[PDB]
Amino acid sequence: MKPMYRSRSWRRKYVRTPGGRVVIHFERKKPKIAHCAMCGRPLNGIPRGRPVEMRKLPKTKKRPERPMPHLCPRCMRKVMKEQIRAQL
Amino acid sequence: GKSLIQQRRGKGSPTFKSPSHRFRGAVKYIPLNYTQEKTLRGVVEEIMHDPGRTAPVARVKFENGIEKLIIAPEGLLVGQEIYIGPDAPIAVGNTLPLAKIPEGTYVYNIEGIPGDGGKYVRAGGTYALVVSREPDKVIVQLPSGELKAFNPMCRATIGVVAGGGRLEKPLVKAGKAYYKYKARNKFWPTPRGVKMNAVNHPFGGKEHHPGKPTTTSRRAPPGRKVGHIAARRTGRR
Amino acid sequence: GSGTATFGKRNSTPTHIRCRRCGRVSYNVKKGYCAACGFGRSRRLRKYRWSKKWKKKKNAH
Amino acid sequence: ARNKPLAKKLRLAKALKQNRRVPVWVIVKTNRRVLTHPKRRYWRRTKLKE
RNA sequence: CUAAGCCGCCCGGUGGAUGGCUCGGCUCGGGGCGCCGACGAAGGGCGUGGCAAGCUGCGAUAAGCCCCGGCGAGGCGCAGGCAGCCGUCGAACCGGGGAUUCCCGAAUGGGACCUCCCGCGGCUUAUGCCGCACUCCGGGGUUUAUCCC
RNA sequence: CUCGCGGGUGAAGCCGAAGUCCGCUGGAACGCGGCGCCGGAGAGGGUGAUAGCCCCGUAGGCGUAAGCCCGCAGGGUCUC
RNA sequence: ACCGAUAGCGAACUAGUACCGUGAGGGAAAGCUGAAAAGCACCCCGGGAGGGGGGUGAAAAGAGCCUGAAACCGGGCGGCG
RNA sequence: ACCCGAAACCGGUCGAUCUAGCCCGGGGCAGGGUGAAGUCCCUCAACCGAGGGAUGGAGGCCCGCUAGGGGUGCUGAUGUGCAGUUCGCUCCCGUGACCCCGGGCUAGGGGUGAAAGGCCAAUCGAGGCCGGAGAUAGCUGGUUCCCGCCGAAUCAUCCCG
RNA sequence: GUAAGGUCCGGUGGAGCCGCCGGUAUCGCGGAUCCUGCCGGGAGUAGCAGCGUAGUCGGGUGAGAAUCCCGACCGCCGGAGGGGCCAGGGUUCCACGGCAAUGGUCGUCAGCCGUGGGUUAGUCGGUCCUAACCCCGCCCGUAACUCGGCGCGGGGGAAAGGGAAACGGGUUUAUAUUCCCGUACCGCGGGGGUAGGUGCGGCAACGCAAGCCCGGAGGGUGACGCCUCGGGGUAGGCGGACCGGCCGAUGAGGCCGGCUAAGCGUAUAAGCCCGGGGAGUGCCGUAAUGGCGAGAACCGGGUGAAAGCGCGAAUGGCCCCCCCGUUAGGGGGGUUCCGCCGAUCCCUGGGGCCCGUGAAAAGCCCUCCGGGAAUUCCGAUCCCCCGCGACCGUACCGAGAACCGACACAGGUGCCCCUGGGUGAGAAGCCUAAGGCGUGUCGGGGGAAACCCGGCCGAGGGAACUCGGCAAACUGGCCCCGUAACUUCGGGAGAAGGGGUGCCUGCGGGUGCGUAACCCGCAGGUCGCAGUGACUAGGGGGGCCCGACUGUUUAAUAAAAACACAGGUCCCAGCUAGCCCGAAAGGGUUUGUACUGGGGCCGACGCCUGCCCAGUGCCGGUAUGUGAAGCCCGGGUACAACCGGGUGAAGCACCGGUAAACGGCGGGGGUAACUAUAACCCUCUUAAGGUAGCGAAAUUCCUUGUCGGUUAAAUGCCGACCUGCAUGAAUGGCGUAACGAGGUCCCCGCUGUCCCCGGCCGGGGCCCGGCGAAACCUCUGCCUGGCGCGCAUGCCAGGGACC
RNA sequence: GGGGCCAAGGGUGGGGGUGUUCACCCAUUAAAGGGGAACGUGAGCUGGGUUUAGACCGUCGUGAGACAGGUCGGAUGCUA
RNA sequence: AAUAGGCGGCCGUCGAGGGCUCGGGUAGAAGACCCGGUUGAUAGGGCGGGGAUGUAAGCGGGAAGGGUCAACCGACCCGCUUAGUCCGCCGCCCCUAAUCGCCCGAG
Ligand SMILES: [Zn+2]
Ligand SMILES: [Zn+2]
Repeated sequence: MKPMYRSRSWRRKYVRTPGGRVVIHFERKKPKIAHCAMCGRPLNGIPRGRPVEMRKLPKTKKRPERPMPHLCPRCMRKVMKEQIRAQL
Repeated sequence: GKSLIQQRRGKGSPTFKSPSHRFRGAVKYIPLNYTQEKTLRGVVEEIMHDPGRTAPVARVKFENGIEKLIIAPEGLLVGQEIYIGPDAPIAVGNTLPLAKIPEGTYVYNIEGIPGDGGKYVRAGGTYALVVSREPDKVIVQLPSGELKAFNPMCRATIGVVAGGGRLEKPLVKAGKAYYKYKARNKFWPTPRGVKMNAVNHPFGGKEHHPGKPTTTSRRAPPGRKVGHIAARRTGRR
Repeated sequence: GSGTATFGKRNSTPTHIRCRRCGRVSYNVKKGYCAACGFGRSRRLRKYRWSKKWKKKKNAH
Repeated sequence: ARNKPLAKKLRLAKALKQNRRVPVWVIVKTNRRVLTHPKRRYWRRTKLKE
């Protein structure tokens, strides 16, 4: 294989073609799941994908429909409560 | 003759240069104009391990929006609030001018002159003791045991540097020493002048003994100051 | 070692390549200057009176 | 070798075009005086300047 | 009428000395002539001939293009060939004046692990043309940025 | 200084005398023997041998655009 | 009153060329047919390269080309063996 | 200064594709064994305790012709070699102070050195290229035609002689 | 002509040359291990072996065939000699036409010669980002610069890091992810609709098409170490059924084919959440660690990978059959299931380790702030359609012939990435399938020797060989019993030592739904000399020296007792410090701050580390003497030079500390004669006289010291004594488990090391056909006794000798 | 047994420590002789000692270092 | 053996004798040497003798056991079987090849 494909950042898969040939398919690894900005636990409603896969989706299919989608529900509720109590 | 390791170090070659790109950054105080006459409150975001510091570092975000790196004192807690200024309370992790620090207190990261950013008591596990306070100077006992006078406006942090007791455990392995010294690019392993050649060291020779007394004068030229330099005495007392 | 087996490791990047100014294959590619005319290190040509190559170029020696 | 810059490729092209024998009509015109030129090359024995 | 072998002469081979030749060197009193370049130099790279590889000459108008003058019938470089073409409306050649003159190169709008690439402002319908390096001098304007002309 | 005029110089370049007579040798006469000529030209070279007279040239003369120099004439400035 | 192709400049010639070294840099060898190509038409042999006849030229000077020395090699002759 | 020969000294430049060190970014090491910390379980007793059974995978750990790296002995083959340091058998490391690759930096009285005066392009007790330079020597070698006439010396004094 | 030489005759040659006088000069060669060119003997000899020993038969082509081509047979590699592809090479790639030269022989062949060709991209890579680092401008230094440099501004820097988008089939002699066909995707721009501007479902986690344009901020992703384990999946492999084909005996059985890309749609696992619920004389769970009123069991749900499934897609590919077959062609069939294993290839979670913390930026997604346009209007991240997408690389080898090493070099670069079946723990060895090759390229002959290299065997003895058991030999895998001194308690240890091992018949057990797969036992029968039968595959033990260990070193005669190491201890330094580079400017340590930076020595660990500061060093003081210039005072000079004196820093003189600073640690007489001989003892003597230990030592000259053990025999080895020529405590002393291709002695076993050598095999040697050198060479080449520059093939006298 | 004469045809061996020649010792034996041949014999072998380059100990030297003082390792080319 | 010998026989003043070629070793690195060559047992082949291993393939039977206690499988054992295989040793038999041909040679 090429030296560029000898790197382990590529995923190698052996695939049999309909014509009976054996070929190697190379793919790039997916990014890891998003994490909360305050506690670091995994988030929900945000699909994992490379930039092309992310741009293949509409806006509402990438983040949950609730305030502060960058925080997990516990942190979001906590921040809302602190803001409300600070206002009074 | 040939050069010594100390002579070759002064030329700044990559064999002797510090790898100051894998470190977290310099640890200096915020500029003195913010601290003078005003007290700033910050929150500790994270505590990390600086590759070469011998002490953990911490990130502090201040209310004015400035993010800074500080030397974490022992017992510093993530998410806690700290204060810097003349009106700061006397607690671990708070920075105050030396005039407002009561006698008998443990301090670290003391500015040599007001506003330099901190120069003294920065290694892990070290602290200094405030001895006396005067309108013109403040006396502190340093880790080396010397009593030093500082300007009353010099800033210091209350507490003890985290990471003490590091020398309690032996290094055991040459591999452990290799990793420890490679982390900061210190010359390791080290050779011996007696086993060097005569062309290389003042002590070099076929017989592995120093041909002259090992106490060298303070007035010796470069390339000669080896062994015990300007030693007041030698041996075990 | 140090001989025939050593000479087998000459398959890396060449030290010198062609120079755009003087046309000779003397351009230090890694450092970025010409070892013959000084291109990339000086605006003026690299001429030394102990050297006879520039005279040889025009048969003036 | 697989990846080549255009300028180096053009220089190699010039060398390849240079490497050829003297025309028979040139030999006839010169009356067996001009038989060869100093730019003849064998790819495995005499290497290029670049 | 001795097999190998040895010395001398003759013939032949191998080799390239000697001799003769010389469009090349070397050295000189005297005489002549002595700077080129941002109106882009010198040095290079690459192309260019019907058959063309090297040298030489030229630059996409590419062993060449135009104009006044000299010569007067051949000419198409070194370079003895094939086929053709140019010339009496004066060629080839020669003195003078013009046109073209790719890329790199002080290289100069910005970059070079490859003499190859990537831009911004005006005009231009578009093709396309011009301007844009740095350190200064004499001036103008304003945004007073040492920014624009 | 030249709206003007005259001259000198100044490229390629042009002119520039006299045997190619008889016999011999020779593949081929520039050679040999005989008879002639020019010459301010018998320096040198080429030409199928070694040539003053075969050719180029040489001794001596001529011409030349641009440019340069000098002068005439006229118009100005300055100095004592 | 210089040299005459191992000389004279390194280069009389496709010479600062071919070629050597990563690089500064280093750097050769190589001139001559004949007046005129008139550069051998045709025949025999050979797979060819070439060989033998026959032609051109005053002379092969035959392109592997002016003269062709010495060393060396093959044959013939004289002497020894 | 009749001709050739030194080791060496000095100036300016060229080299880290070999090799030494360090930095940035990468690739790799079949299979098996042993069994540290840690976490426990069961039985008989209970004032003490004793015995048995598991799990766990650490190590500059072990065996290893995996790959890769190294080079102890035969003082083996070869030794005008396959090779200006190679081949075979035997042997050693083989998860680590490990091996290798691309991009960089350190240049000569200087670099680099787990220190052998080792390594710095087949060159190292001071690299290479050109220049000073045709350097110098009381030391070694060489010095080209013929005839004719005469024809020595290696002994005294002085010289770092 | 004494001669250096001159001149004639015969032949070749085809164009210049000479006598004499007078000048001039790169003016005369056998040597310089001289220089350049050419040519001899060695020689038709060596080499064309060793690490992979490969060819034979029939046919074809051609003038010519061991060497070129086809078929069969026989072989080699097969975790690489196979497949892919960098750097480097640059046409070596393809076809046709050829053999003057090249190819270790030949050649009709070729990586060779000639003539014509060949590299096609919006998707692959460069191009973009930044890392270590580099350059330019200002500035500063330098006599100056093309030289050195901090700080500011700008730029560059990866063809294996980050990074938009394509995958099947077909086509050419040579290109294809690039050409053709089919089906897609990405970026920009445009046209028509729609969602939204002005919309909903869930308690919630969340599900949703969920407004457009400009600017800014925040979050996420990009984005990361090492060790180790569980879960899910896919390539690949195995067994069985069935349909075609081949082989086999048209028996049994074996073998071959039975295939499915991107893209689009589709969802669960772990992990993390969200509602309900309210436990402990505790429940729950994992391979393991573990979780719970800071909310567990338990019942529901949300989000969330690799994959699978459907379309793509059977008109394609594969296999088989038939008709036409003079060339050229045309059609018909099938391509289906079950079970098991399972990756080093993907996804996903735990756990553990760091005095070690294992990149940045471009880009992309989301959210939030301000600003702008929009109502017979604005308008998408949703659907349909249309247009555009630049420049450069693309052939080939990729190496026991296409790279570097002068080569078709057994080296190095690149083994850089990948691997069917059996045996087996195994990517081991051996055999074999696919793929490749017979080009790690000179062939033929032979009891055709001697001898050499590589290999096998050897009666009796068993190290008698030798400096030395060098080399060789013994043992060997697995299972079960068993295992010493010593010890740092971890080890030593696979110590040592003992028994078993094949095949067949039949049962039992573990996990498992399984009579699938793997593994572990039992009983009986039986064969051989031998059952890990080939292959693979430790010999072992006891003393001593040195070094603690793993590791490093003289590339090319030394791998070690040398270096390094963790540990011990000493010295300097509070920062504008200490140490260091430089001509300076500036700089390294330093994005550092005494648990730190720099400088010596010893060198794990255990017990210890005694005396001496007179000397040489270093440090502190310096009352006092000396002590340069400068300054002051007097003399001198119409002014100076010059002379005398005073002041006089550092440094020396002087005084004190300092030995884990350099070093040192002596020497004579007599005794206590309950013999003789020892220190208790008294006299010079220095700074003090060597303490604990160890000692004929890697240190001992005499020396093979003396005594004891080892042998029949001991210049050895071990133990002891002390007369230590010339041991000794951090240039460390003594001891020491484990470790070692280090030196050394012994024991069992073993053997061709030896007594004492003898057989056999393969390759050379030898002969025949080819290519075809080099080292070296004054000419030559028999001896005895002699002379001689003192050891003669060559001289003298003899002797002998065909080539 | 001791001493001597003629006589050189033949024999004159195997082992332990040590690099050893030599010397010493052991068991046999008729005896276990001394020497020359470039201290015969490395284009025949081996490489233990000696005598380079690495390293340790002792002594000497201020030091670099040295020791006919010990000690471990340290290359043997060939086509007649 | 340089005094380079003696004797018997055959040949010459076309020709005695010999070499290459042929089948094989009492021999051998090339040369050389020795036996045989139709005046024949030299080698091959056929047959027989002697020897070396150790009882072939095939068939029939048995076999610890299994199996629907049937068919059938089964390591191994017994009989045909001093077997089978092989012989770089010997004897007999002209069936095959030892043929054809070329060359030197004193006068
Ligand atoms: Zn959160
Ligand atoms: Zn240049």
